[PDB]
Amino acid sequence: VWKDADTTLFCASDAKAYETEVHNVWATHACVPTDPNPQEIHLENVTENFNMWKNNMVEQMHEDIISLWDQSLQPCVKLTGGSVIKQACPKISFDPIPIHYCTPAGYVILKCNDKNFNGTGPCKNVSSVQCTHGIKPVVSTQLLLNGSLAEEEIIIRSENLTNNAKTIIVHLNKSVEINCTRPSNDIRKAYCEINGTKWNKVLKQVTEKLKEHFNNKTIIFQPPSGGDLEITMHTFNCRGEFFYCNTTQLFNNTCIGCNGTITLPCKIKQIINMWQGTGQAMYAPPIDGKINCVSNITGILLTRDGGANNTSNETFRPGGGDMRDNWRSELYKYKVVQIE
Ligand SMILES: CN1CCN(C(=O)N2CCC[C@H](C(=O)Nc3ccc(Cl)c(F)c3)C2)CC1
Ligand SMILES: *[C@@H]1O[C@H](CO)[C@@H](O)[C@H](O)[C@H]1NC(C)=O
Ligand SMILES: *[C@@H]1O[C@H](CO)[C@@H](O)[C@H](O)[C@H]1NC(C)=O
Ligand SMILES: *[C@@H]1O[C@H](CO)[C@@H](O)[C@H](O)[C@H]1NC(C)=O
Ligand SMILES: *[C@@H]1O[C@H](CO)[C@@H](O)[C@H](O)[C@H]1NC(C)=O
Ligand SMILES: *[C@@H]1O[C@H](CO)[C@@H](O)[C@H](O)[C@H]1NC(C)=O
Ligand SMILES: *[C@@H]1O[C@H](CO)[C@@H](O)[C@H](O)[C@H]1NC(C)=O
Ligand SMILES: *[C@@H]1O[C@H](CO)[C@@H](O)[C@H](O)[C@H]1NC(C)=O
Ligand SMILES: *[C@@H]1O[C@H](CO)[C@@H](O)[C@H](O)[C@H]1NC(C)=O
Ligand SMILES: *[C@@H]1O[C@H](CO)[C@@H](O)[C@H](O)[C@H]1NC(C)=O
Ligand SMILES: *[C@@H]1O[C@H](CO)[C@@H](O)[C@H](O)[C@H]1NC(C)=O
Ligand SMILES: *[C@@H]1O[C@H](CO)[C@@H](O)[C@H](O)[C@H]1NC(C)=O
Ligand SMILES: *[C@@H]1O[C@H](CO)[C@@H](O)[C@H](O)[C@H]1NC(C)=O
Ligand SMILES: [Cl-]
Ligand SMILES: [Cl-]
Ligand SMILES: [Cl-]
Repeated sequence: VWKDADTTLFCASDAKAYETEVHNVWATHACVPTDPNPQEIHLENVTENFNMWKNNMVEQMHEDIISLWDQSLQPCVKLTGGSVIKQACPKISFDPIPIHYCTPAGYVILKCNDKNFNGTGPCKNVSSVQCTHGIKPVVSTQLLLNGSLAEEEIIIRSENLTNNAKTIIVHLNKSVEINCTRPSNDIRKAYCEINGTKWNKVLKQVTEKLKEHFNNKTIIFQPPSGGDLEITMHTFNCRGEFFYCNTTQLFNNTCIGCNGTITLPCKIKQIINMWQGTGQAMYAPPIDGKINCVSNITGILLTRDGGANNTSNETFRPGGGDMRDNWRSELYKYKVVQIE
């Protein structure tokens, strides 16, 4: 017996001692070691309701990642609303590791094992756990990288598909590799390579799944309509450097003579509109040498256009900005309950 409840969670890592990587340091002092014997209990003939868009676990992970970045990626200057906070900005080692989220004594986490679960409503194959799985806290926009995959069909996640202000999260069932490099000695010029055949097959599957959700209206893809740069381009952190990569060849190279390698131009930016809170951070120029990260695109952040009620189309643009949807894309299958 149990009921929905919220409590202070704790985290669990496989952080290594002596390793200077920032996630390792943070998790070494802020998390416990992984449960070496983690036990799950299937609950026979139990249906439990979940809401991924209203889940306090999301906000707690968010607060954790804010604190991590606050202690690790210190910008040279931070213009944080009139304030000019100055400090050192040594180049650090940066590579996210999996974090587990665990309930204290008296509470438990319920986890949905429905292979079709969209994050909202009833779940029929429920199990009980003490900790989530290892979730890498990957900050990104437009594309979710290095996450899990849907176990069968592509899942569409939204708090309300008919409300165009509510973000759509696409959960892919087959990752697509994005391979990004800034070559060794424009020091801020970089680029990302993606397989065109794989990308366009995945995007065609995505449009047809979307067609299932919008009475077979024609699904159109377009790039963002205004933003700060962090939203209009695919923005991520690779080895401590902030990459901004133009993706109109992803959402506007129709191919729905193009089955080859897509190259997206990129810039490493020093001034950044932060995601942790409104304000500006200025870091230092990129490190010397080859800067490379090979990531899996495992989900997409989308926003549907409004005012197409009286049209036969629905146009979607890549989105992002609020990283709680990033954590939501992995925490969707979890919810905390107080055990009575
Ligand atoms: C709610 N809360 C308020 C303040 N916020 C904001 O004002 N934003 C507007 C400008 C862009 C912001 C962003 O996403 N920055 C970013 C920076 C680095 C990386 Cl690697 C990245 F992937 C993304 C979103 C955040 C949301
Ligand atoms: C429900 O999910 C659990 C967890 O993996 C597993 O036993 C199986 O996939 C499902 N059980 C049944 C009886 O289908
Ligand atoms: C990328 O995807 C492949 C296949 O889906 C998977 O085996 C691999 O673990 C993924 N890479 C990372 C870094 O998660
Ligand atoms: C992914 O899901 C789609 C459904 O939209 C399905 O047609 C496709 O076969 C799936 N791909 C894989 C690799 O399972
Ligand atoms: C998710 O599934 C529930 C129950 O099947 C349904 O009510 C809800 O509309 C679905 N959400 C989406 C976005 O498809
Ligand atoms: C979803 O959005 C539509 C459009 O604004 C609204 O009519 C509907 O009430 C919303 N659903 C819920 C559950 O609030
Ligand atoms: C990624 O891109 C670089 C530069 O084109 C290339 O050397 C490398 O082989 C590519 N693939 C991987 C897996 O790094
Ligand atoms: C992209 O994936 C397809 C299979 O979907 C494969 O035939 C092709 O070789 C891949 N691209 C490259 C550059 O190898
Ligand atoms: C969508 O189109 C398919 C064609 O494969 C058709 O069978 C189905 O009835 C249509 N459904 C809606 C909701 O438009
Ligand atoms: C991305 O590149 C295209 C040219 O291919 C350009 O029209 C567009 O303005 C670029 N995006 C941004 C945000 O500048
Ligand atoms: C892509 O959309 C942009 C608007 O951001 C526009 O500049 C361009 O014409 C479109 N691409 C193609 C290939 O038409
Ligand atoms: C994604 O995971 C790979 C494998 O560990 C890593 O090399 C890459 O840097 C990661 N990408 C990001 C953006 O963290
Ligand atoms: C568009 O239609 C949906 C329901 O089909 C409704 O909830 C929404 O308010 C409408 N928007 C406008 C601007 O008429
Ligand atoms: Cl423990
Ligand atoms: Cl404890
Ligand atoms: Cl933007």
